[PDB]
Amino acid sequence: FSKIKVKQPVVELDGDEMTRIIWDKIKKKLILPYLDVDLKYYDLSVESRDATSDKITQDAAEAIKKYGVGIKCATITPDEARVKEFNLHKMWKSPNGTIRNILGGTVFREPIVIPRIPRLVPRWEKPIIIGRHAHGDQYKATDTLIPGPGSLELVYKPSDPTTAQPQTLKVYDYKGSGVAMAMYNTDESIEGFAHSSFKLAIDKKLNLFLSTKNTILKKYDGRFKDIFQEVYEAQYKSKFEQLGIHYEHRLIDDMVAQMIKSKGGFIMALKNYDGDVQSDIVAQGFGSLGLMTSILVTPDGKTFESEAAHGTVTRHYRKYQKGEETSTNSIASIFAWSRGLLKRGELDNTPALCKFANILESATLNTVQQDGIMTKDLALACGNNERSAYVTTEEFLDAVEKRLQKEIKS
Amino acid sequence: FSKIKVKQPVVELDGDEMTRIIWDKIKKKLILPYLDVDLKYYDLSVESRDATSDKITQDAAEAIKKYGVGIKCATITPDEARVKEFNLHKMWKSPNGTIRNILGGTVFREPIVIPRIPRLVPRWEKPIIIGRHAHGDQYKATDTLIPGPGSLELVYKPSDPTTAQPQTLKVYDYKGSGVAMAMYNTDESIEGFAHSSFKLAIDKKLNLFLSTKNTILKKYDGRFKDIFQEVYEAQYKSKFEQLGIHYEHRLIDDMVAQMIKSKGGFIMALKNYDGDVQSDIVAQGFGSLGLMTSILVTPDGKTFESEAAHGTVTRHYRKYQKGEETSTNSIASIFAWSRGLLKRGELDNTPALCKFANILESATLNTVQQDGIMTKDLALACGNNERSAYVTTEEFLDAVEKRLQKEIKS
Ligand SMILES: NC(=O)C1=CN([C@@H]2O[C@H](COP(=O)(O)OP(=O)(O)OC[C@H]3O[C@@H](n4cnc5c(N)ncnc54)[C@H](OP(=O)(O)O)[C@@H]3O)[C@@H](O)[C@H]2O)C=CC1
Ligand SMILES: NC(=O)C1=CN([C@@H]2O[C@H](COP(=O)(O)OP(=O)(O)OC[C@H]3O[C@@H](n4cnc5c(N)ncnc54)[C@H](OP(=O)(O)O)[C@@H]3O)[C@@H](O)[C@H]2O)C=CC1
Ligand SMILES: O=C(O)CCC(=O)C(=O)O
Ligand SMILES: O=C(O)CCC(=O)C(=O)O
Ligand SMILES: [Ca+2]
Ligand SMILES: [Ca+2]
Repeated sequence: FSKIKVKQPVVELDGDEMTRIIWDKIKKKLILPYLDVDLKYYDLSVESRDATSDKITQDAAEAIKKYGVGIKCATITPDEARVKEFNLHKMWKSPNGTIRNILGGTVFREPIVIPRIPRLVPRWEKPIIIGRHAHGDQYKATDTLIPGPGSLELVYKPSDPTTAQPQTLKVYDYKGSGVAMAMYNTDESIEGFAHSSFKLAIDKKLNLFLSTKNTILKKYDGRFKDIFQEVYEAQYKSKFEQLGIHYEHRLIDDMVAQMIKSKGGFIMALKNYDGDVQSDIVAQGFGSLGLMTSILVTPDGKTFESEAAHGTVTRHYRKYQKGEETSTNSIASIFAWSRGLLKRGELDNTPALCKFANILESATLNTVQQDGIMTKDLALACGNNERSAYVTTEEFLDAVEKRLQKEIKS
Repeated sequence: FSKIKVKQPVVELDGDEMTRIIWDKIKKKLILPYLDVDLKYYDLSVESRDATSDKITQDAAEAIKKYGVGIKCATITPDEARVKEFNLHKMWKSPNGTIRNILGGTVFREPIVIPRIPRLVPRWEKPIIIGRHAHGDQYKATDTLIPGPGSLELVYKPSDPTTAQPQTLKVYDYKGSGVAMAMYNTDESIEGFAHSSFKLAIDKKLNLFLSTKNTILKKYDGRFKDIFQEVYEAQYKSKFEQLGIHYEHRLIDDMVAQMIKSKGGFIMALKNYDGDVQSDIVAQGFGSLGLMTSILVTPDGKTFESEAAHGTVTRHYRKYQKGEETSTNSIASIFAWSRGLLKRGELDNTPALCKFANILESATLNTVQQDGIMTKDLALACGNNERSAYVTTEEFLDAVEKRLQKEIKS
């Protein structure tokens, strides 16, 4: 009978397939009925991006930068096949790469633990956080094929040939056809990455591990290991020793293994690509991709981009296309909204907003924890192949709706 | 009371730290006593590589190329810390990066399965086989630091400006200091990697998944996806449909997640860097890094390099250095030997050797399976912290020696 007035505007980026269905239903029954928010809509569906020539993604990202908070829905990243499917103009770049490259920062990811649910990696009991660097490397590289024999070279030409000097490093000499590419990153980005990773370790009282491959990419990865170590000793080694938490660099090999056999409970900082890949493993490993939150934070600490860790769940969308029933977990999507709404509230000092968010969350999880109403993904975790063990994609969302309404009378 | 003559010679590459110590005992107590082998030795310790200016590495690589079979102990790949520890000249490149780059091929790694021993990803019940592309990408890249503002271009100059034309892509425009890198790979190499993969899928009658990140590196990762598919239909899809196995390319993100929640029982052809990182996850997932074999197979199928998949085990070596007890798993190391002897045998039609290999493996595994003698990692796998559950590095090794004697009388 009353609505919470949200101060500043929230930027919303709509997506594709299964996740677009879930999204809408979420803001219809779970968000709009309770909030007086000014949503600045941006449709990032393939058809929208195509028609707009990906320009909209530029606009969306710059909207987020402006207003501070963004809630993004899963989106189809066009690969040859996709182009055929939607008869696209170009084979557009992942909008996630464009946004992330525009905003910068780290993408913090961690599973949503529902006690009632088992775990694929049983020994894991305490949440594992992934601090994926969002800025460069291969999500902003320059790949290209190489026709026939010739020389490959990476060339650098300074602006002021007085403080530095040119470089022409011979990369290879093809004797046949193949591929090549080059990527990059900056000291500025890595430093923010480090600052954001040390802060979260301190804020959550968890040990921090930076994983790299510095024994191979001696200079490249070495810059990561070194800046981290520099910043640490510079202004965290104090609060860390005082908190009982340690920072340590390890080789990615050792770390992913150390993790697979641990009880979870620590922060893993990784380069973009590793943050990307491993986050999925952690996700799937704690239960299902349906139970992992994701949020990009800028070094500022005043800009956010909330999203689910998974994709558009195409495989499930395909079933939905042919009148077949679906059991897609919407929990990450709900949290994508709640966590977005949370940062919105802290930024504007609107505790009414933050409270609602925790209620949204508390009700979403309890519908599983308490009432035992879960989708197929979580059902297979408990060990029940039986169809009568789970509910549909819409049935679940309705149960969350119902329990939310109850938990709002208190 | 008799020795097995080994027709052709075996190239042996000694290495560092705890693995060097294990290595020695293996050959003194398990290989030399039963074989008449012309072992073409090559000490690849850090010191032996430093004084030799890493040339020995080159020599060893080329020796394996010549005599067909090489067996390697784990080596230290120097980084800044190492240069200061052993007071080295240069920060030498990984001798594994150097060997693989010279032999080419695919590195097939899978877990060594010990029934009594549990698994960290219980749902896994059938061996997962990694097919790591051994040739290029970041394991033969070129990186450097960017001092200050300037351009960064990927310059390509073909030899015959008729069949192909130069390229000069603009990678980035630094507005500050950062890092830059560039890597490559050849279509020829990829064809080999693809062929090898498939053949293995058939021989072992298992599904073949190729993972990639083409949505991001459309040209680079795309090539892998394409050449793979081209080869499939070009000469395998026949035998596949016939056997009931299905090849298939998926996004890395997906494959790692599928894998984690699967029951296992498939082959994951991965790109070099991925093959590296995933194989550790997989090995640790099945029990411990110590229970996993790794062997390089050149495109020919007539050149091999057996090795353990793990490193030199510094943390343990450190304990040893100060007169403390050790519990390092030697199974990987021993199989590096056996798998190499076996490979030598299938090439010199020496069924006598192939018999020793299998009995060696047999006894190595039954020491754990039957007699219940194992190292601390396998004890904890079983869930027993109690000191009395495992035995020292040397202790375990002696047990394999003793049981080896027995099982040989038959
Ligand atoms: N950040 C973003 O916007 C991203 C977008 N994408 C895009 O999404 C599309 C599909 O990508 P894909 O490789 O399938 O990755 P997905 O995240 O869509 O993975 C789907 C697979 O994992 C399972 N899964 C994933 N999410 C859920 C969920 N919420 N509930 C239940 N199960 C789930 C599905 O279940 P099951 O095993 O039963 O089939 C299926 O196997 C592509 O266009 C891709 O580019 C991909 C990644 C990130
Ligand atoms: N192919 C090669 O020659 C390789 C060489 N290296 C080199 O090895 C050195 C050490 O690298 P590092 O990061 O420690 O990687 P390691 O392979 O040495 O990993 C050691 C870690 O994993 C565990 N572990 C690994 N192997 C075993 C084993 N056989 N038995 C029991 N436990 C094991 C150890 O257990 P615990 O948790 O108790 O410490 C330790 O945590 C470095 O110089 C690295 O460059 C690295 C990779 C490959
Ligand atoms: O941009 C994309 O295609 C999705 C990348 C991805 O897997 C993720 O952000 O989780
Ligand atoms: O070369 C190195 O440092 C080790 C690389 C590695 O992890 C492997 O060969 O499995
Ligand atoms: Ca991902
Ligand atoms: Ca490895």
